[PDB]
Amino acid sequence: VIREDTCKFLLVSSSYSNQREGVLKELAVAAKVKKQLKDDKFIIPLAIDEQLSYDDINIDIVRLNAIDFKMSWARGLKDILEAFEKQKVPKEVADASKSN
Amino acid sequence: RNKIFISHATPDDNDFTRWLALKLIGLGYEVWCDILFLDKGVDFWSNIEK
Amino acid sequence: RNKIFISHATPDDNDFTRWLALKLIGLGYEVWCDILFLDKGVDFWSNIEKVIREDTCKFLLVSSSYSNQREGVLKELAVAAKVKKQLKDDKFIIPLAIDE
Amino acid sequence: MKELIYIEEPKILFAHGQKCTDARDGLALFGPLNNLYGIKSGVIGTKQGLKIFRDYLDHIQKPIYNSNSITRPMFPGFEAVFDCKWESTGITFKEVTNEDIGKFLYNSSTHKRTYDLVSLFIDKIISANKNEDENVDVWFVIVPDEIYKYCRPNSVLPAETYNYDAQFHDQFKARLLKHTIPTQIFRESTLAWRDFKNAFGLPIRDFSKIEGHLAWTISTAAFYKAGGKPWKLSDVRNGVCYLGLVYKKVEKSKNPRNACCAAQMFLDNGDGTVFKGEVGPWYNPKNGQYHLEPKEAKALLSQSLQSYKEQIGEYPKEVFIHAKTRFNHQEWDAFLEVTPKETNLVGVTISKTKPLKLYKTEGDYTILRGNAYVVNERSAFLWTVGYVPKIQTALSMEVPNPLFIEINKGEADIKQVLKDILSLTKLNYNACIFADGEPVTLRFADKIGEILTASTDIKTPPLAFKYYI
DNA sequence: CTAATAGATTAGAGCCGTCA
Ligand SMILES: [Mg+2]
Repeated sequence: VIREDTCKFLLVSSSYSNQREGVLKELAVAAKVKKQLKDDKFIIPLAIDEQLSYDDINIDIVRLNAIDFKMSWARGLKDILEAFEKQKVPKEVADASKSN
Repeated sequence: RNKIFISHATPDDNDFTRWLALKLIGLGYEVWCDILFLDKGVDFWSNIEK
Repeated sequence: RNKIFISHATPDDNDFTRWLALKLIGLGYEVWCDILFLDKGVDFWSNIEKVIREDTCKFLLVSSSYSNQREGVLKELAVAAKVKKQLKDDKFIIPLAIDE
Repeated sequence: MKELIYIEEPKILFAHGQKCTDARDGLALFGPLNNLYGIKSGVIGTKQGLKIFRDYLDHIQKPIYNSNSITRPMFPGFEAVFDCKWESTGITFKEVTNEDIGKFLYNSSTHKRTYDLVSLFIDKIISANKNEDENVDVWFVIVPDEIYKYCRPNSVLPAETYNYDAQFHDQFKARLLKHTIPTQIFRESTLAWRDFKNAFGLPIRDFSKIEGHLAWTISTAAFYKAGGKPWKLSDVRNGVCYLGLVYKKVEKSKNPRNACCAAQMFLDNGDGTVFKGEVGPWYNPKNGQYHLEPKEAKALLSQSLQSYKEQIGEYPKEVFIHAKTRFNHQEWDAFLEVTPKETNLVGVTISKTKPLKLYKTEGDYTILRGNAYVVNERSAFLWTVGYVPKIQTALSMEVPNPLFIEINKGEADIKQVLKDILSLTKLNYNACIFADGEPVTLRFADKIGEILTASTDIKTPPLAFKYYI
């Protein structure tokens, strides 16, 4: 699904997901897929943990522009939506029944 | 090579920088600023240098 | 923190890098290199980040037409900049210009 | 062997026409009905109270967690939930010096010092409302603990003002009624609980594991008091009106002179929900009697019917009068002498003083919530408190008590009455809970009656609930 | 009107627990 179905790789960065084996392996696969396609903005980190300083990030995403969630989640959601609209991520008509 | 680049401190000068960038865009000048034109999920230093 | 890290482009700048590593070892310093001390079958990004963050006193970069704009070199530079900020040493990173 | 019946959960409605059984989950998933833009708050209190309120506002802009996420849903932040701004920058401060507070709380008479303190606060609130430019949605009144300790009616101290209740909260809310200012009262030990401790180094009230629950409750109350609609009932049928009647003792004079207040609920016909107090307090002079004289009963029913007709355009097809007492023949004869011909009037009594407890034979968890036992065609027990499998816990701690519902007058179906009573337990806007144990028609009417019994000068009071709760 | 004996129904205050 990472290699053939994924269009955007959202990563949740926290004190728990930093240095976790499954997360790191999935990040490596996502990096290989990003090189495979012509898309530099394929991996998007989302920082949520106040105890995870911006200087203690793993080497795989130290150079990426992340979306901030610590001070509030509403503006983080708005930032994600604006980024997706700017990058033309595929989507259908809005429907809250699927989430329900 | 027809874009105005605005360098400033962050987040201390976002108010004046946003005002100036919006005014310049309204007057017709192409402006690049990390406040309004830095994409999420990109290698930002390489993009800025480019 | 007594290991001199050497960052270069593999395998375009291997001759100078190996020469410099051998010279610095002969003079008495401790050198970590991509081509002489990385293990076989080990998670290499994690080990490299650990070496840069935990035991590294100098960051000697090899700068040439090849090592400029390289992903591994740039990631190492970013992590080394974080370490320099955390360590309050203004001479932590040292470039070495070898290409005319 | 006796046979029990089960009643399904009623479900409530949220944004985008989505239904849920919980208010916390539906608010975190979907959001509220209407669109507020932002809460501008006025804060009247001391300096440290203002700082405490600012710190609390700064605290609830971020996620707040409980100890267990299954038993208690977490709080994802005020703007994430309610899609509106409530931040400590749109705040206006009205300082209250501590010397005045110390001065007035010493007169050795509860009535006089209570009157003085209520006057002190409402004078500043009224002056700010009348002669200023800033617009305020809710007024947050921060009260020290020393004021809260000594202002209860049965509080010991270690004529003109005697025609008022000796309670700070009720007198404060009644004396601000003719100005119609929504206000929320906070203790200083509620917003900053970590700082107030007993003589052992530990907080007097420990909110460590229930911080998210407190944030949910406070945010919902602030959102509702500022004109927001958090949710509504999803299966209210057309042509049915629910009327709750509650009695209080006026006292504070020669005559106990019992008083009666009402609460009304029905369907808007625009698929909304009309839920407002119906009160011009009706009086009975004889002591100990909780029945209306024919004139007062006629007036009450006529007013309720006229309100329903004006809102809808037609008389109701069904009127349920919920009450905590029985009706006599004079009361119901007076009721029936004004009811229209093609309207069915049913009077139901909901009682709590009836001993009956069911024990599960094996486990340490109580009976399932929506169980009921039908004694007869006109009586039934109903468990509104009990185990809820959704949250993996019960709504009580010991073995819960059921409500004894009796169709006192009229002709109805007890199963539908039980269904409506269970549905009405999902409208406690004064809280953010899974479900209530009593219908809200009998609770908000009680609140209104206890508010407009602390003063005698109130005439034609407002009916919106945001001026009492 | 009034003082007792019941049953049966009403309202008012006030305190304690919420983890695990
Ligand atoms: Mg309230």
